[PDB]
Amino acid sequence: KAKSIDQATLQLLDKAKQDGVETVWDRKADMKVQCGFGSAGVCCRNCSMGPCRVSPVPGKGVERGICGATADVIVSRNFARMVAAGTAAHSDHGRSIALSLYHTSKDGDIKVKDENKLKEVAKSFNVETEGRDIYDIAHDVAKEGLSNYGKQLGEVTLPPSLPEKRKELWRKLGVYPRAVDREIAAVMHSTHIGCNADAEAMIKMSMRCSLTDGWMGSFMGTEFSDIMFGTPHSIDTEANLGVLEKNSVNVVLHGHEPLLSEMVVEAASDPELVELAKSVGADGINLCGMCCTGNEVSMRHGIKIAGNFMQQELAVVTGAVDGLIVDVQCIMPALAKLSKSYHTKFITTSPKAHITDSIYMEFDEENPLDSAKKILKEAILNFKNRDQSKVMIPELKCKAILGYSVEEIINKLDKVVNTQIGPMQTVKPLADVLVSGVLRGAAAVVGCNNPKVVQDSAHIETIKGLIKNDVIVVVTGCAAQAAAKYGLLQKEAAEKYAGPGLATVCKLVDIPPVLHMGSCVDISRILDLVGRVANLLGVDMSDLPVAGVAPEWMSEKAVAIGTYVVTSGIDTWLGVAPPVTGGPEVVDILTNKMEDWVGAKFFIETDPHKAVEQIVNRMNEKRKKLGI
Amino acid sequence: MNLFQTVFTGSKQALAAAEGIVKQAVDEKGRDYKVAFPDTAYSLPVIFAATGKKITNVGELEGALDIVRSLIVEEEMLDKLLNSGLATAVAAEIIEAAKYVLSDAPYAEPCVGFISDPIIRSLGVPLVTGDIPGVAVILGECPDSETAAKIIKDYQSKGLLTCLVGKVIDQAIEGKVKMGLDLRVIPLGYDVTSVIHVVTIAIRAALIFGGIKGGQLNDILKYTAERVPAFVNAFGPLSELVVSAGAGAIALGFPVLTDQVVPEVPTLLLTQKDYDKMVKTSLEARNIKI
Ligand code: SF4
Repeated sequence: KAKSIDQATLQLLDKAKQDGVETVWDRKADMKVQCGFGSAGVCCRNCSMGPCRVSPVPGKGVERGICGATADVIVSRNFARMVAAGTAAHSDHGRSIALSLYHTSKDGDIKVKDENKLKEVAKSFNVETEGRDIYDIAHDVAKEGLSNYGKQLGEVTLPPSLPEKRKELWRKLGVYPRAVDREIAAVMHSTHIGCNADAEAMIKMSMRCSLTDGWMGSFMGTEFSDIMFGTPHSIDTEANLGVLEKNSVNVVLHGHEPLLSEMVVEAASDPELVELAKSVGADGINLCGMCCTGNEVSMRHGIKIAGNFMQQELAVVTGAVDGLIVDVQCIMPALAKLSKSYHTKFITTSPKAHITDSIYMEFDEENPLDSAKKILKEAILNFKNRDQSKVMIPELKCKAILGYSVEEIINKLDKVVNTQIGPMQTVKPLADVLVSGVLRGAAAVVGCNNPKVVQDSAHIETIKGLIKNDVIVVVTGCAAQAAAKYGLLQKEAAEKYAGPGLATVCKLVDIPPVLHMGSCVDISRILDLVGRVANLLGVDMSDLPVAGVAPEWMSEKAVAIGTYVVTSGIDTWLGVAPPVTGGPEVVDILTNKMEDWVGAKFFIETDPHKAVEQIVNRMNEKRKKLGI
Repeated sequence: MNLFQTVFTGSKQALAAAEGIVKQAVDEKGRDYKVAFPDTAYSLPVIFAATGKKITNVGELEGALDIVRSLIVEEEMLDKLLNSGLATAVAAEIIEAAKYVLSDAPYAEPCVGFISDPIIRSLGVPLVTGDIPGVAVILGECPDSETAAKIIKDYQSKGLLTCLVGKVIDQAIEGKVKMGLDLRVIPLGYDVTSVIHVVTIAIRAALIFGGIKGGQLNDILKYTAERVPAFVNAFGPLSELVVSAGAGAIALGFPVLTDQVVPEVPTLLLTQKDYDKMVKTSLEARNIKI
């Protein structure tokens, strides 16, 4: 099987083979046939009476663990713990953002750059704004956001875009969210030996936990990031490994937390550091981003995107990365080993993510700019250790357009609003094209890479099929970066891949057929958008012809995302089977009974063409239900 | 019934009416009997633009229903909707041709029916010059004669060439609107199919001024969209046939504005209840400068 559809990826894999270094593909091959029990989710290790493995085939072999737990119980608890872990990752990201908001000042390193956005958020949090200092407002907003994480009395605060009907449905179902850390703790408590042994209740607890990610953690992280670093607008950038410069210092930012990458971008324009880069013999400083931190700095500043998850190692294989600065999440620990074969400084900066044999330079949030300058100076000084004979940068990079926040999308939609009719600054043009049938629907393509799928193949095939079927596509994360590398994030792509209705819409609104809405936490934006459409049409989000796809997901964060997208009322297709096939009841809940609960359900489909067909059929049947 | 289904239903009704009237023409006059429009050089302009074929006898008119049949594909995609609008336009043209071959004088005053080529050439000079900054296709009935007269005279005072289809003709007559080719208020006919008589004005504008040869349908549609500043104001309740004819106008690149609640399409299908702002809304939608 081919390892990737990306030619630059293939060239660097040949180079890695020539250099005698191992990749994620090599380790996947070394793992060989993976354990069937773990793959089906019928293995349990929740107590030291175990490990227990029960048969993935009902009626045969061992039926219960030592405590008496069935295959359905073991599967449901394993799934719930994946959701809890994903929720924890996203919530910790949002908590760091809220703490940064709490420390903003007029003369400090972290300021308020979008005051209108802050005032609207303050309105959503019942924070007074009129005749008040902007930083007093910011601190009050940060306090309310922080209380969302750990309040023990009262109800949490949810964005106004969330329909009232969806909230009432959640309350009736018993999944209405509480404080984020409280829900994570509840899931961890109920999976403990001898607690919850009922699959339906376990799945409902996991949905409840995932809601605190989708609508509170990721949402607050995104909106506070907009407040502090600016709301994204349409902006040009370049993507894929070709963005590395042979004659410049190459600094690659990998990870998820945006404050460090924002401070590194600011430090790169420091005159002393630019002079130092010149003095070490480089033309300048070339900042490139990877994964979600790359998505953030690219959405807000046009920083070039070096690559997505399964390309991180290959970035080092070029031999041109002088510094690789990482914060947390989706940072392959093998990088530490791999950087030994090159001059690269692999720099960890977060106390949450220590990696053995990496260079640890703790990013100081109290003095973010000075700390970022010190880290960047280490990366620049490493340019003297470059071995130019080992350097091979593929001449493969692609132009991309991104920055499509909800605000930017609304601004673009204002173009097709007749001034004599109005209203302006709404999602009404999008609602109109969806209701009329010019657009069949909207689909979110999100998720990681996975060695189980030819890298980027499923993302590209799913996106092309959807836009060919007049389904407008919004992309986040590594899927968005796969689209960027391929060339879908271009206005020209409208006439090259889109169907007639979507091509007309793209021409009228002057947008690409695929809209890059940011990082994984920025999936909250997608929720926001859908909610607005629903609120404009007076229906629940489960009545709309919308869907989400995770063609190549790998992370627990992806599991939590799919769970809260389904719980919000949006059908979700998974291109990689989650470890639930061992529990028939869990499969039936996720793919059949969920529709009775929340009006949406999971679809497991490993063939992208079949997934596109199923998405189109499901959207059409929801349209016929809605009468459009 | 959504927009696509409404357009498909309208196109099927137009096809049924065309089949009935063609059967009547075949029964009364014979398949060798001549089929023509008064003083034109492009036979039936819509069929000539779509296929290049000139319809000369009744048998060929009966064989032209296959064009309407092949232009109706009931799949909910935008291209099929535009093709279905074009099917309605072809069916309306066939109905008008059958009217002309059945009756010696199908239209009486003030209705003018078909517009001859010399009138098109006369209007071409002020069209490109800018003395005619647009073509207002008014179809249906306004709630009052006063509002219909007000809108029509507002368009007239702005130099636009306004064409009238339906009961709006009677409302304008009650409103003391002075009509004629020099007064730029042209009543086409009381039936919806009479709107084709302004559609052929645009089509022949591509055939005469644009120089596009017959059968180059995409070139004709591009020319009408980028050169002919026409728009539709549909007043009063809209049947499926009216919506299908509006889909044809959209296929020609002409935006359709109405006072009725319809599934809106930005820049193409717009609802404007306020009759005091309909003229400005249409001028903005068609990008017309006075
Ligand atoms: S919780 Fe039950 S099934 Fe799991 S390891 Fe312990 S005894 Fe075995």
